[PDB]
Parts: sequence; structure tokens; C-alpha cells
Amino acid sequence: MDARATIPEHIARTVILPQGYADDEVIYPAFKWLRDEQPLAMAHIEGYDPMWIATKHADVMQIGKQPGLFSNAEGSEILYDQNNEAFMRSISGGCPHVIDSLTSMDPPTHTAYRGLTLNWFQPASIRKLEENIRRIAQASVQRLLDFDGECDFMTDCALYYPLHVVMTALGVPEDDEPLMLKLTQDFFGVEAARRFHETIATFYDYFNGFTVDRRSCPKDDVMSLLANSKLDGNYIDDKYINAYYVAIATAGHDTTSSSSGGAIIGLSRNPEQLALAKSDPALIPRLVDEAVRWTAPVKSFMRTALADTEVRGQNIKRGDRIMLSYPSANRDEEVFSNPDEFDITRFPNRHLGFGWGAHMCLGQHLAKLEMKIFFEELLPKLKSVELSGPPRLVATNFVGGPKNVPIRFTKA
Ligand code: HEM
Repeated sequence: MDARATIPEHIARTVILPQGYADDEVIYPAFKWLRDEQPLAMAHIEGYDPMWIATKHADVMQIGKQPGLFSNAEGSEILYDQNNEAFMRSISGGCPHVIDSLTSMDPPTHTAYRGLTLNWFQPASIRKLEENIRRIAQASVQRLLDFDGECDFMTDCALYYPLHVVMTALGVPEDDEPLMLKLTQDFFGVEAARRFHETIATFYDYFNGFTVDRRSCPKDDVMSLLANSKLDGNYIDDKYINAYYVAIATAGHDTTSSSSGGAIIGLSRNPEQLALAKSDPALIPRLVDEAVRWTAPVKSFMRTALADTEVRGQNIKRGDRIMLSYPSANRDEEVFSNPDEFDITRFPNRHLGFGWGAHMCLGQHLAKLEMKIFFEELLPKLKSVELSGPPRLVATNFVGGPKNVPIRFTKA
């Protein structure tokens, strides 16, 4: 079954299939076997293409730095079994990408489209939003504190906070939360082509009304920036502007909620850390990097090789699919000691949670700023937080992490 495939089928099924990601003691041991035994090897299971699994921190940095060699755009950047990639190419008119977002793009296209928002996402630009993001965090902290010491931290709090922040960055009204939750939770959640096609049409007509509006009535927000952008003396095609609004909102919602949940499971299991964080606010930034390392919400992205190459003495033929495991890179013993412990003091924390390379998460500065402001508002409000039952994690090999964290808390 592709004779170059060496990973034992049991490990291979555990790392690829979506089931095992709902449980950390299923998936982290398998990846640990891989890093210790077959750090970069080929797996081929039934229903999927052969693929190399880059499990080492150093190999994920190296593949991600070379877009000329390992392509986003040639195959599906998302891990789908053949069956599914097929249904998708139907929906998508031949090509393995459901919308034309930055992740489906190789440079120079990618550099141009990414270029349009890149500086709006840089730290200095993101500071303008601070009074707003603190207003949103206080409303969300209040909501949780209105419970008498019990709630699901996700579905009662962290589900809405990251969506409110990305709605404000885009310029979408507070009142359209229903439709944005429908976009990220229902339509892009975890005949069908007939209903796909007219549902994306309805969202595109909706966003289209904002593009037109920002073109006569400009505001400082991402919709206005991209509406009014022009590449070669012409406005960006509506397909790319609307895929960009969708890419930011979906890319920015679940990853930030999941990492905030991850932080609460880590502090609930390690009360010495809550106490440490409460006594030195300077440590919140440290807690945010550790929550995103430890949680690793994006479990993988894919790459297709554009030439025969060699990484860690392996000979990657042209056309080979490669899986990038951000969870395995964040627990590589060559970079981190006791990588399974949640430890907020961990420094330096050079995790690959936001990726590395050309496609490195555009929203990383916005994601660290809104998680830091949320926790600065929340931690002083709590005397304690503990889990009241097991977190429920999403079974998915793409964006998973906690979906339910039932907690008990005492107000300060
Ligand atoms: C803690 C939260 C977040 C995590 C863990 C996360 C993770 C990632 C990862 C792993 C990638 C792939 C990077 C690569 O291939 O090198 C990515 C892509 C991306 N993320 Fe995030 N992300 C987070 C928050 C955000 C936010 C808040 C936004 C939106 C403002 C966002 C927007 C994007 C976009 C647009 C891309 C595509 C960039 C490109 O292809 O050029 N992300 N993110």
C-alpha cells in the first residue's frame, strides 16, 4: 500500500483519524512513539493518501519556511480522506479548497493577499483596539460571575468572547451574532452540494452589503480596509474579499475559545499556578503562550512537495503529501522539558501553536492580546476554579481542543 510506508498501521490510524484527538492519552503517546522511533516517516492507511508525518519541532519549522518546496495550494491544505476531498472538489469546481483564503494560496499570490491586512494585524495596530477588547472581556467576565459558582466555562463564556472580538475587528454589528455563530458553529462546524452552494451564496450576499457600504462610508476595520483595497488599480474580486471575511472569522473563533478553555483546565488542575498568576500579572502573557502550547488547538495542516527533497535523511518525492503535527512539535523533548505539564512559568516558550513560516497565523498578535486582556479581567475576580467533571474535547484532526469545561468557582 505505497511501499515506502513504514509507520505501523496502529500508530498511523491513531494519528490520522479524528476519533483519537478527543482524548489526550490516546494521541500524545502515539506521537511520542513516532518522535522517538520514526520521527519522519510515511503512513498509508485505508481511505487516505500516503503521507509523511512531520512530528519533530525542527522539521515543522523547516517545511513551513519553504513554500517554494512544500505547497499549500497544490493539494488540500486540510486533512481529508480521498472520499471527502472528492466531495469537496465537486462543491469547489475541480480544486481542493472550498474557498479562496490565504491557506489555499502559494506565493506570489499569497504574499499579495496576505499583504493587504498584514500590518493591521501587527502589534502596534492591534493596540488601538484595547479599550474595546477590555469592554468585551468585562462583559464576558460578568456573565460568568453571574452564575452562582458553577457553569460550563466554554458554552457560558469563552464561546462568545473570541467571536465578539473578531466581529469588532471586521466591523460586523453586535446584533448579528446569530448569523456569525451560524457561520462558524453550524456551516463551518465539525444533495449536500446543492445546499452548500446556496448557503455560501447567502453569506456572500450578506458580507457584500458591508463591502459596498465601506466603499462609501469607511471606518477603521478590516472590512473597510479590504473593501477599499485595490491590487493593480482594481478592487479585489468579490470571491477573494468574501473568502477573506470568512477565513478571519472562522480562523479566529474556535482556536481562541479552545485555548482559553485549555488555560482553565491547566489552572484548575494546577491551583498553584492560579495563585502565581494572581500575584504577578506580568505572568498572564506567559500563561497565554503556555495555554496555546499545551492546548495546540490546530492539530494539523497539510503540504504537498513540489520537488524531490530531503528532510531528516528522508527522500520526499515530488507529489508527496506531508502532515504537519503542531501538537507533536509542541511536546518535542528536544525543545521542552516535561512537555505534558501545564506550567505557566515556562520560558522560553518557543511553541509552534501558531505555526511557523510563510502562513504563520495572521491573527497571533490579536489572539495573544484578547486572551491576555480576558485573563487580566478574570483572574482577580476568582478566589478559585476547579473542574466539576471531565472536559469534552472535539474528535477532529483539524481544529479541536476543549468544547465543554464544566467548572466550579468561588468569587473573590
Ligand atoms: C490561539 C489562537 C490561534 C491559534 C492557535 C491559531 C493557529 C493558527 C495556525 C496553526 C495556522 C497555520 C499556520 C501555518 O501554516 O504556519 C493559522 C492560520 C491563520 N490564522 Fe490563526 N490561530 C489563532 C488565532 C487566530 C486569530 C485570532 C485569527 C484571526 C484574526 C487567525 C487567523 C488566521 C489566518 C487568516 C490564518 C491564515 C494565514 C495564512 O495562510 O497566511 N488566527 N492560525
